[PDB]
Amino acid sequence: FSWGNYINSNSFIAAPVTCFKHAPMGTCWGDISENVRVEVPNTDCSLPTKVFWIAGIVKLAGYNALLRYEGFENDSGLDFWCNICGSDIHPVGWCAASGKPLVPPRTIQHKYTNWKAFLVKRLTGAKTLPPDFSQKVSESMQYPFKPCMRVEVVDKRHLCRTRVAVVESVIGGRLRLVYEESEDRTDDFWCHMHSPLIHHIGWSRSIGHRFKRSDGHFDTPPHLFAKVKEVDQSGEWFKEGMKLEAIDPLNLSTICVATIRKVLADGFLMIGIDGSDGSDWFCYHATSPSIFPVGFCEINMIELTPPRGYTKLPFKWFDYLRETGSIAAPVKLFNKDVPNHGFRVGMKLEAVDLMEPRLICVATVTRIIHRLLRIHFDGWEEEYDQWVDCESPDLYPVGWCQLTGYQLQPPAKTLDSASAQFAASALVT
Ligand code: NA
Repeated sequence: FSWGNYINSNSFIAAPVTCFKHAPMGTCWGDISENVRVEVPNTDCSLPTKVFWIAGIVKLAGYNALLRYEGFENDSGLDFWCNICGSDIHPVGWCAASGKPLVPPRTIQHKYTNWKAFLVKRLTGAKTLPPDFSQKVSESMQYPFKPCMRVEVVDKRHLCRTRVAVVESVIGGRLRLVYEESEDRTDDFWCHMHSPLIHHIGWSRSIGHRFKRSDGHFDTPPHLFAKVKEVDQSGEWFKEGMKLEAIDPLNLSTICVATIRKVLADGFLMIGIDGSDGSDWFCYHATSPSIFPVGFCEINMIELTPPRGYTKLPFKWFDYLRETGSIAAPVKLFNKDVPNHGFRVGMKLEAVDLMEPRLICVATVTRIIHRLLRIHFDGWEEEYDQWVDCESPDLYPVGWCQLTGYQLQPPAKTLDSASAQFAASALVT
């Protein structure tokens, strides 16, 4: 499987890197656009040694760039895909700086006679990578989470409690965790290091969350954990028994009828899916975009999943509130920003399968409802589509798996004339 070929064959569009709050280089992507010029190996050569040429970005698909050698003009016949963050991608001037040769592609070697004048007139006023781009890329893939670090995380077999887990490995900022005293040896849980699921040692005791009573393993420094958003300070709050709609943490395809079962400290809530010990309950922060007011699904034309075993169907909230003698959580408690992240229906990305989070897959955004993206797994049925927040750390740009070395599941300031002249000095015909 090749993202470039899939995108070129189908005329697909990819979500830009800047759409992704948590993506490597998200906040250094201003320099990257169509017509940026780079120095890259010239594969259109039969020379003993590796040589380079200039190429321009024809198309960007996340981290992946479709490049055209300079001097091909409109001739797309040798257009090639690369990861723009790859180590063979250099700013213009890198050859002259490094004593490497710029050699015309063989295909166009007689198309121009004065190669130095050609390069000067093409490179003068061009956009290239910043000189530290390479270093920003290397820094974007140093993660402060390390093997042997301990965290608190939900027990996937008993959502109502946490237990301690250890980092086994870190790939692209994703943690492979094993539970301490696990039922098996290894590989129990995958999440992003900025997942809201993981907490400092002491978190559960501190907020009132149930926990399983408890090499070289050490407590993750508390400062490494994602900040929790502050709640509305008015003095009106969630109460036990209030009704709402929530994403089922065991079925990310469904939004369900739900109940506030316990108010914890620091804005955390134990929530139950109605009709399904207290063993079932799962913790959402009050600022979670995975919870919604009564009537959210109906107003936004989303299927609501009714309580397991409830027989007055199709489900009507007015009747269920009266039958159960309960009230809706006030709509004001769920007000939040909808960032302008620039996702559009049809855009391609790499998505975590949240029902099997080890898998990162070829995926499409197929619906947008404020913050909420409907994520489709290309080649699978729509029934397996998942509800995912637009700022989720489980969504990646096209090319993220290639950048970080994670396995991808396939579908089922311009240069001045002195800079141009400097760059062109590396020319060997
Ligand atoms: Na395992």
